[PDB]
Amino acid sequence: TVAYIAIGSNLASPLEQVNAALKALGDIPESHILTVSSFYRTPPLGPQDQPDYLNAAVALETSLAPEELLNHTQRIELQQGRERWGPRTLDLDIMLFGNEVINTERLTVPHYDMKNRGFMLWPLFEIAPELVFPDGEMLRQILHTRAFDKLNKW
Ligand SMILES: CC1(C)Nc2nc(N)[nH]c(=O)c2N=C1CNCCN1CCC(SC[C@H]2O[C@@H](n3cnc4c(N)ncnc43)[C@H](O)[C@@H]2O)CC1
Repeated sequence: TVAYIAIGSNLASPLEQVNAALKALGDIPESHILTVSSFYRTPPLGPQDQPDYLNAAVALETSLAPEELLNHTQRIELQQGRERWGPRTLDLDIMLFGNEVINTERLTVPHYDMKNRGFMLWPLFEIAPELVFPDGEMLRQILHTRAFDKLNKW
């Protein structure tokens, strides 16, 4: 299954944190990285007085169950992390899990607010411009409907 994962961090200098998170993702059992987007520098969604965020997206091929992947992404956040409107040491958000639809206590997939976040959508569109959501919406169509500002690269 191909899972799309959003990565964010606004440690003053988040490159090393993001690279470490990516290595950890690639080390998850029964999983490997297919593609990584460019690194993007985005203004805080929240109080404008914290550092800019580094946002990216990753396509991860995996045989894990969705909640098993979430267990690994949560583990990685704890191991490299340390709030509400930021700053954020490391966030890993499951955007899509193949074509699955999940609405549990622990997991909402597709991700419950990605439709409203250009810093999630634009990096995904880079690595998966043809993506269709489980409900038949097209990523390209969402960006075209909303006209979110394009992102600057890190
Ligand atoms: C401060 C803010 C709004 N401003 C930002 N400004 C820019 N520019 N860039 C950013 O990047 C950016 N980020 C954020 C904060 N994003 C945290 C998103 N995230 C919340 C959900 C979970 S943290 C709470 C809970 O969400 C549950 N969850 C439900 N669905 C999912 C799912 N699909 N993926 C993961 N967790 C799931 C999970 O059980 C967890 O306990 C992990 C992290």
